This record gives sequence, structure tokens and C-alpha cells, in this order.
Amino acid sequence: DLKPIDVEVQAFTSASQNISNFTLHKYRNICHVDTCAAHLSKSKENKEKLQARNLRLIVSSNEFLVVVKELNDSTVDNVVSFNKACAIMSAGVLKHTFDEEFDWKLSKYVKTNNTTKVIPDVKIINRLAGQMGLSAGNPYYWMIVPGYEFLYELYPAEVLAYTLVRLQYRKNLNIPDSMTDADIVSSLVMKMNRIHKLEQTSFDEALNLIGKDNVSEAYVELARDIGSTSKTKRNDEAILKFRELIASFLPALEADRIA
Amino acid sequence: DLKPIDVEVQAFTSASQNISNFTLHKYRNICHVDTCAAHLSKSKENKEKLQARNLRLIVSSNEFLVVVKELNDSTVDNVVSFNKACAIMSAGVLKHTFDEEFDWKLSKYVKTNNTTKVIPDVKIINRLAGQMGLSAGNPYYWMIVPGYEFLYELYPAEVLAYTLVRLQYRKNLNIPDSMTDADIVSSLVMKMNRIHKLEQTSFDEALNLIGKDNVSEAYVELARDIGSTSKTKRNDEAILKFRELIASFLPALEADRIA
Amino acid sequence: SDLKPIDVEVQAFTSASQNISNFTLHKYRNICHVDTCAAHLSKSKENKEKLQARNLRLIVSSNEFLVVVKELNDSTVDNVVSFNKACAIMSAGVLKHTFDEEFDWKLSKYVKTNNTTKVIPDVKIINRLAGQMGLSAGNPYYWMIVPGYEFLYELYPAEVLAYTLVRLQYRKNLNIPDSMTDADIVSSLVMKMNRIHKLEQTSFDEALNLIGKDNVSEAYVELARDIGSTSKTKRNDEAILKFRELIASFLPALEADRIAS
Amino acid sequence: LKPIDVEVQAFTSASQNISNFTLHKYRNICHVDTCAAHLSKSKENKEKLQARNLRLIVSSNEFLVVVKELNDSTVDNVVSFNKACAIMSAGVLKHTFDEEFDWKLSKYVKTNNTTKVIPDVKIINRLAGQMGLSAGNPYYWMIVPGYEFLYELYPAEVLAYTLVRLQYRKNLNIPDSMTDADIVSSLVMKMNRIHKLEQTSFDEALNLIGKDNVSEAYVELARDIGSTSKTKRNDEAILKFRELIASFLPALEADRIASA
Repeated sequence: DLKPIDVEVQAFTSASQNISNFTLHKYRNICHVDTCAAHLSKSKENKEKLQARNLRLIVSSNEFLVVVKELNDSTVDNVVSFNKACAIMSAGVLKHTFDEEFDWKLSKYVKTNNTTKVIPDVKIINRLAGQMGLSAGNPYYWMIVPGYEFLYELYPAEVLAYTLVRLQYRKNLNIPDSMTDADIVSSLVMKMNRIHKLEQTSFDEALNLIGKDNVSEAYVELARDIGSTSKTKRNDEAILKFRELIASFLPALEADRIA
Repeated sequence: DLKPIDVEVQAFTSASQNISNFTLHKYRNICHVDTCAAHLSKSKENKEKLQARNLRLIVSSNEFLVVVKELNDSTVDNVVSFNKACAIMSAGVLKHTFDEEFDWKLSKYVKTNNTTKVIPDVKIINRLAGQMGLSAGNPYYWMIVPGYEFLYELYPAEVLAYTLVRLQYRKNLNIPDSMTDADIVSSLVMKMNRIHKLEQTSFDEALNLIGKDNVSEAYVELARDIGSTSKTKRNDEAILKFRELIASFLPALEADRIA
Repeated sequence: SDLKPIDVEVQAFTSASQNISNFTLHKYRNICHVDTCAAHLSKSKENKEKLQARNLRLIVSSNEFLVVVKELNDSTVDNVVSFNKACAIMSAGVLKHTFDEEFDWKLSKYVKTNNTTKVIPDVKIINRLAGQMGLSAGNPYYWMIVPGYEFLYELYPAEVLAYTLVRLQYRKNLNIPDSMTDADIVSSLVMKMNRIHKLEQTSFDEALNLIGKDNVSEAYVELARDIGSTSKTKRNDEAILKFRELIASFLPALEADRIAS
Repeated sequence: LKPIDVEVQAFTSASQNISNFTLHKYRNICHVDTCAAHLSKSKENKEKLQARNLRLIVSSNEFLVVVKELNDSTVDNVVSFNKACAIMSAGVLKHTFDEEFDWKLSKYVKTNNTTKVIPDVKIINRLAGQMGLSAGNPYYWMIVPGYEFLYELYPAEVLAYTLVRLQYRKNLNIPDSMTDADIVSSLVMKMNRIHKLEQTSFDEALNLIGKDNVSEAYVELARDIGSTSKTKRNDEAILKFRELIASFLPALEADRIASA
């Protein structure tokens, strides 16, 4: 009566799991600097378009990336998330603005040996870095991008310092209160757990390996010009006066209510 | 399978933004009312299409608009951004639902003179206005659109009152919590800043030029039905009333226990 | 010339484009064979488990079946329904033979139910949900204790509200999770009451007096009379207390283990 | 919509009959890697079970017919989903747990095995993974549906896992639709059968099996969760990060003085 269907044995293995071993080291030379800087300068609009369609971004005469929403995870190297796309392109630019990068086998910063010395076009503007008070030409300019946390494997002290700046200067950076302090650091802490094995390693050990003085120097540079523009003050003054208006309206709100 | 759109490389520069003057007064008569109301009722789907291609929107038998993303906005009169397009079509409907508009020469509202009496087709639905508790036929119905802030130059007290409502009832309107309170008012403040010159003018001076009584009239109208619409207040009232009922029944319950 | 824009044809968004048809139990009043619908209801837990994997076809009489599905794809089709609507339709089919009266909203009163054939639900079919409240087979309320019962408000408002009252009061006795706020308990009923009573322009006391607070109280007394505890539920509650006692005992050993690591 | 037909079959007092189920009737039916492979597909077997009864071949000599709970039988090889998973789990754990319980001696005797078998370490248990276990852990294949039936063989280990489920229910993605009593009810039912809890105390039961054994297993399982918690790492990070930012005040003032 039970009429059972046969179920063939088929174990769940690593082959059936998500093999996401993403490293920026497989993408170090795919950018034409001014091209990837341009794509990064349009990160807001690229994200708006990504809501509707997948994107194809040409990054050099020899390479392109296919940008997806993460749910479309694929082993194919040049199919990537939005944050991975942004990190890959930023790495292509920062190769020419940061003199040093991290060697995890030597546990130290080493010189980035760059055959070709290229200056990113100083006329390409990064609105995210401009909100911080950074100006075009700053070496950190093209690090202020979505998914910057993936850069931790190349520039750990610089990436952590920016995360620290986001944590301290929430309000100057227009970060919503919906974002807890954990929301700010969680992406970075995932990257740090991958490299440092935080289950078996402490945060003190990780921070001393990359060097707190390195983090200190980057934090000072990134925080130097954070503040408020005239627009940010006008918006803050408006909110306070708009709530004044809302308050002065309640007599008439309850009067219309009685009727 | 992923069908990606090609994204043309075009860097953001200081020349990227049209800082050019925009006045709704050169678009006052281009709409056939029900046609523009029909486009506005599809604002969500038009924006999705706009990510892939520019849009040609026929607004009457004499006029059309070319819709582009913001960085492609032009001095060309019929090439407009998404928000300007929606504002233009909203003004075309609102000229037949709002009796008065603002004259900045005379610092007062004047009567809108309409050759033709036209009622917007009450069967065209504004999903955005339903979220706020407005029903079709309400004179404010087709002001609840993207880029409504551009309407400030015609209906300043009404536009401000809606902004006040968006600030106070953000959660009721299911505004994403990714948006700060400054995000909610920024667009309006920018338009108020161009017209009132808020670097040499006070918010109080601006608010008394348009009239705090007028803002109050409109705030009461728009705020009225959000309150009576709150799912959360109905449920809270119910919980208290329900517990009052349970207290009512305790004598009957004890009497039943004895029998 | 270079913008090359695509043409967008005018096509207004209407109520034809929303299409939320009004669901009424009045279009399903005679589709049940009583013992068949009570049996489907007696397996609501297992029907719900099966719906996670596949859509369901439930035969309700020799002339009718329902197709139960998760999140109706704008189902305008009458026989294609949600789990809660399917459960309410089958519950109404049974309660037509156990409740003597139903509500007439044009008369604002309860009226007699026109039943030519009086059928007794098979008393051997057990409702585990009603048994958890302390109800016994044969109770007229037995097959009201079902998922999606709130839809029955349009036929039995005072009985549906009274059950909601028992759920709100006796959370703990009825194994209701803390993840369910008190609003979560009443929200579906309040949506039904809003649709019928127009609660934007009517008070809760207006609504409660039209259906009748004495009607609510009679039903509340019936449903709350036998609320209590089984030996099993005290065992679980004692187990939870002792288990936490153990967890506290072990905090020395866990701290000792962590610094060692 | 391709609906499945659901046969009408009322729930009665007949639908469930209390019947003795002992894992001791099934101790040698598994080929270890085969049962581990079935357990590794527990989620997919459950989805299949909603539509059809399943036949699972567990060795070259044996198979189980898996049915929904109300179709459970006294027939040995017709079993519920939870019983099937527990039978296959005991088959794997016989070669990973060194000791099992003797309820006539009221203590853990040694598991004697003719053949030394190691479960294929490349078969993955997804639910043991989110708990923070890694393949090769002796507890790896206890983290299965219906594990509570294993109390008959590994009472301290089963109780310890139930303890971890109660405390760290958020870390283990346990649905919040479940009460704390939902988490322990199945274990208490089995504890009630063996210990006669109406005429026995919990304290009596836990002393028979040994509170020391329970603690040992509890610490093992609880430590792997702690180190695994994403929320905990983020909280630690924020504390360390606030300290670091305070560290930088002298360097910041030095830069503020240079800027002026």
C-alpha cells in the first residue's frame, strides 16, 4: 500500500557547497585606471541600474566584469557581486596611489612593485570621498567606494581606519540610525575572520600584526577634513524648524479633529 | 542567460550636473490630463525601464518628453530627468484640482485661470497616494509623485506640508529606514534655497512669505487620514478594548465556575 | 538625435490592474460534505507541512475540490485559495451544522441558519487544536478552532472575537510563542473588523454593541471554561526550569575551558 | 499548479498508538557512509516525503520505508522521518562515540565494534556546520532531525545538545515560531518513557546518567557555538574598535595643531 519511491544515495559534499574563495590577487592587472575610476565615480547610478538589470562593465581593452545581485553566485571569475566589482576596480586604481600592500606570509607591508606609473585622472570626482572632505588627488580618494571592505587583504590598516571613521563620524557621513554599530563593522569583521581565524585568534593579535600605528596614520589622514557643508547645516536647521511647525500645528490638528 | 546591459564608461566630473534653471512655467499647457495621470500611475514601471533606455513619453497629441537619468539632464526643454518629468506631468493634472497657485512677484497665491473644466479620470489609481490615505478624487491625489519637490515653485505651502507629513509619519508611509531625516527634506531645502536665498534669508522669513496659515491648512488636510489609517493604532486600541471586555466577563466566568 | 529613446505606450494603472476580489464565505456555503471537511481540518498540521513542498488538491465533496496554494498568484479562480481561506471554508461547512445562528449584516443581528439536512460531525474525528484548549469532541465550537478562523467573523462575529479574546488572555496555556506580539494575535481579526465595520469612521464599541457584548460573553465563557494544563505541559515547564539550573551549574566549567583555549 | 492529491484520512484516537521503539533492533543495518549520505540530504528527503513515501537503502542488505508520522507502523522497517534519521545516526555514531549507555548497569559501557570505520570526512552535515562543528567531530552526525531518539544510547550527549538548543536558539537559527517548551518536548517525552518522570524526579534522572557527563558534553558543544557567533565577534570588535579610536587622540591633536 505504501508504494514508496526510490531515493538514490547522493551525498552532500563540498562539490555541492558554495566554493567562494574570492581573492583580489586574481584580478590585479585587469583595469585601465581611468576606466575603472570612471565606473567607480558612477557607483550610485550603477547601483540604480543594477536594480533592473545585470551590468557588463568593460574595465580594459582585454577584460570586462558581469555585475549581478549576489543571489546569482557563480564560480566564473568575471561574474561578481556589486561590492566585489567595486573592490576589484578600486584595487586597480589604488595600485597606483598606495605605495605599499600587505604580504600575509611575511606579516608586514611591502612595496607595491608597479612597472607602469599612472596618475588617476584628477578630474574624475568621487562624491563619497567628497562627502568626507577628501579632494581629488588624495591617495585614499578611490578607496571610498562600496564594498571597500574586500580591500582589507591588500590594505588592512587603511580599510580598518576607514571603518573606524564610519563608526566615529556617523552623523557627518549621513549614516541612518537604522544601521547599528555592528551593521557598520560586520562586513569588515567577516573579512578579518577569514584571514585572521578569529575563532582561534584575538582582535589584539590581529591589530598588532597589521600595526596599530599604521591604522593610526590612516585614521588621522581620513578624519582630517570631516565636518559639515552649508547644505548639511541647512538640512539640519530645516528639520528642527520643520518640527517646530509640526508642533505649532497641533491646536489646529485637534480643532479639525473635533469637527 | 544573465542578459547584461552594456554600461557606457562616462566619468562623473564637475561638468556632469545641469545646474541650469528649471521653471514649470514653460510647461503649463503640454499635458492632456488623463494621459499624464496615466504616465504618473506607472511611475514605478517607467523608472525600471529608464535604467536600460531613455524614454519617450507622449503627454498630449502636440507634445512629448524625453526622459533621461539625472546626469543626462539638458537645457533642451523636452529632455528632462525622471523627477522633472513627473513634476511636469503632476503640474498638468494639479492645474485642474488646485484652485490657486503662487505668484512670487506679488508674494501671494493667485487664482489659476483654466479655459477648460477638466476632472482627472477618477479610475486612474495612484498607488503612492493610497499609501498615505488619499483616495482618488482628492485634489492632492496626483501631487503624491516622485520629484514632487519641484512643485514648490507653484504650490509651496502644499509641497512643504507633504514634506512635513513625510518627516512625521515616515514609518506609516513605509519610508525605508535606510533614509535619514535629512534625506527626506534635502530636495525641498535645495529648492527653497534657490528661491528664498537661505544664505541671506531665514527659514522664518521664507515661511511667512508663503504663509504659515497656508502650510497649516494643507498639513491638517494631508495629516488627517494617516491617523485614521494606522494599522498599529487600530491594533493597540483593539488590545485595550479586548482586555476591557475580558474584565467585563469575569463575573460571568466565576458564575460559570460554580456551576 | 543621439539619446535614441524607446517609446512607452500610455497604459494607465486601474483597479483592473490591482484586482483584489472580495472574498466571502457566502459563495462556498454548500461545497462541503461535513465529515470530509472535518477530516481535512483534523489534519491541518500535516496539510500545512505538505503545502511547504507542493500545492494541495483537497476534495471537499463529490462535486467540489479546493486547490490550496502559498500566496495566491492574484487567484481570481474561486477554487484556488490560501491555507487559511481553505481552512475557513471547510470550517464554515461544518459549523453550518453545529451553530444554530449566523449574522445578517443588513439586519445587524443574528438569524437562524436555514439547514434542511441536519448532520452531526463524526465525533471520532479529533481536533488537536481544540483539545489543547480543553474542548472535547461534540462541542459545537470544536471545528471553529482552526487556522484562519478569523475569516469566519463575517458569519459568527461574536464567536470569532471570543476565541481571539481567549488567545490574547491565555497565551501561555495555548503555547503561543513570545515572538508573537499581542498585536500579532489580534491583527488579522482587526483587519476583518475594519473591512466590515469601517473602523476609520466607527468605534470599537459601536461595532461590539451591534454584534452584541452579551453574545461575545456567552462564547467567551464557553471557550475559556476548561483552559488549563496537562501533565505533559507541566513536565515541559519543570524541565525548562531544571535545564536552566544545569546551564548555570556549568558556567564554571565553560569559563575554565575558554581561557585554557 | 501541479497540486498533489491529499487523501482524506481523519485524525482519530487510533491515528497514534503508543508503541515501543528501541534503537537496539537496528544497530547493524547501516553501511556507515551510506547512512551518512542520507543524513546529509535530510532537508531534501523531507521535501520528497511530503509527496511520496520514501525507500532508503541503508546497506546492501537492508532498507527503510520512510512515512509521515501518522503512518508509523510496528513493522520494523516502516519508520517515521525522525526515527529513520535517528536509526541512521546511531549507525554512524557507533563508530565515533566510544561509549554507550547500559540501563541495566545504570552507566556508560564501552561500544565494542568488530570493524574500525571512519565516516567519510567529505560528507557534510549542513546543520552541524552552522552549529560550529566541522567534519570529523565525533558529534558531527548527531546533529540531525529526530536526534532525541538517541537518548536511549547517548543520554548525556543528547541532553547536552538539547541544553545548547535552548540557550543558543538564536545562534542556531531556530525559528522564533517555537516556544522554549517546543524545544524540549520531544526529549522530555523520551525521558518520561525511560525514567518514569511521574514517579521520578529530574534530579534523580540526571544523577543516574551523570551531571558530570552532561557538563563535559555541554562545554564541548557550547564552546564551538561561542567561537562561531557572528553577533559575538561584532560586539567584541566594536569594543576593541572604540578603544583603538581613543588611542588616536594624541596623534589627532598633534594633527589639529599642525593644521593650525
